[PDB]
Amino acid sequence: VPKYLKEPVVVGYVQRDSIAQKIGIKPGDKIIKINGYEVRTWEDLRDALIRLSLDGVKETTLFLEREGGVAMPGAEDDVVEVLHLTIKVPNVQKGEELGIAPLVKPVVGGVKKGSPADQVGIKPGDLILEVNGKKINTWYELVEEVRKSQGKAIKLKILRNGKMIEKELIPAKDPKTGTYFIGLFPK
Amino acid sequence: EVQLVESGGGLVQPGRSLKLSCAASGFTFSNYGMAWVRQTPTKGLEWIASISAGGDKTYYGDSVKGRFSISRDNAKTTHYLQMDSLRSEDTATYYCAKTSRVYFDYWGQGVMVTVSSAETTAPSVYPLAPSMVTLGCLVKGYFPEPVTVTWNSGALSSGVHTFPAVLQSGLYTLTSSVTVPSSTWSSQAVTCNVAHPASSTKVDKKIVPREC
Amino acid sequence: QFVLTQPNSVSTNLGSTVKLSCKRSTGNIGSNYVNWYQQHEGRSPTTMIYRDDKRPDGVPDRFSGSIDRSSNSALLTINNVQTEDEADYFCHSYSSGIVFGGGTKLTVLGQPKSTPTLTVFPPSTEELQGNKATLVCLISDFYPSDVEVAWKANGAPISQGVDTANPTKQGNKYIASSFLRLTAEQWRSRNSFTCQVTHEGNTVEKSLSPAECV
Repeated sequence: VPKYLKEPVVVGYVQRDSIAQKIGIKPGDKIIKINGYEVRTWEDLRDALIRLSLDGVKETTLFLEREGGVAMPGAEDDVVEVLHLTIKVPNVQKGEELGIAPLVKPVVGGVKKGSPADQVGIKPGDLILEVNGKKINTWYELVEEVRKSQGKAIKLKILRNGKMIEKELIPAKDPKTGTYFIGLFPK
Repeated sequence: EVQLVESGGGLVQPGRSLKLSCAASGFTFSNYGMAWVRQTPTKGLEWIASISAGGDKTYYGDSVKGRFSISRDNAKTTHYLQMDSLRSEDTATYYCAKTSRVYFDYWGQGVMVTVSSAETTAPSVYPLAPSMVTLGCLVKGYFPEPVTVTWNSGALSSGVHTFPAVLQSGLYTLTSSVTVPSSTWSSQAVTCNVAHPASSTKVDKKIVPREC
Repeated sequence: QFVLTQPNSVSTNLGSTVKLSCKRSTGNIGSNYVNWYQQHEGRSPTTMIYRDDKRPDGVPDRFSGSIDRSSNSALLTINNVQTEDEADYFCHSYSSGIVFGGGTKLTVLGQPKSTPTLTVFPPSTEELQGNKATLVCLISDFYPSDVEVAWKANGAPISQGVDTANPTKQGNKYIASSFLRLTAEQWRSRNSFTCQVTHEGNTVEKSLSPAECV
């Protein structure tokens, strides 16, 4: 069982053109309710979204908290900013998803044999800092920029046990699936 | 919706005091901090004061040297700004604002405050008369800004233009116009409603066809 | 503690993409949130962007804020710039105190040209009983703002007692007014009074006459 399933739902990443992106859910948001179902863990949101879709619910309420950073002078005593939203329940039978991802850092958990990843020499346990000069925090950010790199060389910066190495790669199409891939496994 | 409406502005002689008010509605007042931000055409938006949600902590800008005192009454959902020792450089439009942790989420309508020794002058309002007819009202010789003009107590809202005033010899003069079909001018009456809050003056003038 | 520096004015064309900058003098841009406010002419500021990039409900998705800790400058971006986007824009931040930017007056060009319409008004009889006369010339529905207003008495140019207001923007186009102050006898002493507006080569004019009723 994955570890994030018990942690609170703090949005680490939102996919574009998804239900969550179009509705305005941003990274750092914390989902606390949907219809109903109280949401304290990622497991709750997953099970609630499955039952809602199977029950035929197409629209429902989604309560969300948006906080962080240093308080503004005079506004330190303000109550938490809660957001009442009307979400479009993703059709779980058709494979739809809400479009939000947890906060897991891009630490590699495995490298495929012969795949263009040992090509340059990236090892498991490596922490992917940034990609192409783009500061990232989650693994889904790096997968975003493999398929829109359109075969061009991508530059990545990796921290290994203390030292920060720089490694580039260029792999693209594949005959089996038909998409771009690099050859890295999340932990 | 969140509503913040200011009150208690106008004209003051240099050195005397004014207390601005800001009535809030449409949200839990005591759950959020309030603030006051003034605006001059020369400086722009300048923060003045801020008070915490409970009313225990207060924060003041640089231009206030212990003169202004911001308070709030969570029972009436209203916060206030006492302004003592006013100078001519304090003449500005004063907005109250609601906070949401890290920013001002909603602003008021702003109230004009004029610090001058020149007394207030109520405007003289004159009717303006010459298919679609264009009527008007001349708001002549008032001080200070602003004035508001409505037509038929607000019932005539489309085709209403309130032109900015001209300044001449320390007095303002503007014109407000409304374009109405003559079918409405002949059947029912047309009236402009001028208000000059600084002098607590309200004036109505019916637009009747010309004479000789 | 620190100030925020904005370009005082930025001119862009309709349909393009404007980037309004907000440079923080000292300190890190990311240690405090940056918020953007839009203030139309004579209206109250509303929130366009809060918490660096969060857009409130109602604000069109053409607006988007960003943080650049490299240059310590915040950027408000407006794609497919519309006519209603022409306003003032103030960036905002805080620390020990609360700081506002200087404001950027976003002027947007390319909107279609329009010729001024004119409405003149004779002096009211109630003002004439005070032995004073004020001729009103209303100028509406015209773009751009640059205009020239002049008066004439029986066709002869008169340049004494003329007060003209600066052109202001109301909705989609511009607005202006002009006044000619005369005495009740000066008003009756002439056969014709003409308000003349010259806007981009064109010359529009309407006239007033005191000899209406016999």
